[PDB]
Amino acid sequence: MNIFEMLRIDEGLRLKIYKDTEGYYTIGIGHLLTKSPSINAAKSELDKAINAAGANTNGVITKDEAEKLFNQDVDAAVRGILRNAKLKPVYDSLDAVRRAALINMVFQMGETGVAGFTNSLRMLQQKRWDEAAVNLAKSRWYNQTPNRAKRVITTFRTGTWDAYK
Repeated sequence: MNIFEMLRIDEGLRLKIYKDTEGYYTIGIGHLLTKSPSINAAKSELDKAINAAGANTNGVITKDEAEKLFNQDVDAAVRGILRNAKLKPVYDSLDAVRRAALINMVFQMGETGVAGFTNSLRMLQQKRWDEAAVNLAKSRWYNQTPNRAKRVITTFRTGTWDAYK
């Protein structure tokens, strides 16, 4: 398995605009378009990214057009991670599988969002899986999206893809 499939599952692939876990106008594979409650707004940032990467876009989108955005979003993640000091070191000390569990997190709540987990990051640098996997268990992250949190924690705690079999 790999980070792309991991998120594909954890995000799903919807070609028409949908609402985030928080109800933000998102599309494709977890690609947020706008936090604004405006429907036309989404389609604006949408059409923006689509006929860019004389047609339009009314909620709908085409696969691989969604995978183009997904591919960047993910890279932009690894970029966010390396540009942040709290995250670059952790990310660098982790194995193939665990690097993906962090990429996932930054993907879901952004660079600085996953940079806030200061303690769980320490535990992770010291390769204290179980201890770090229990620490992450306490946070709005886990509280708000436990199913997602359970899979990523598991991945951190075991270093395997068991939660995604």
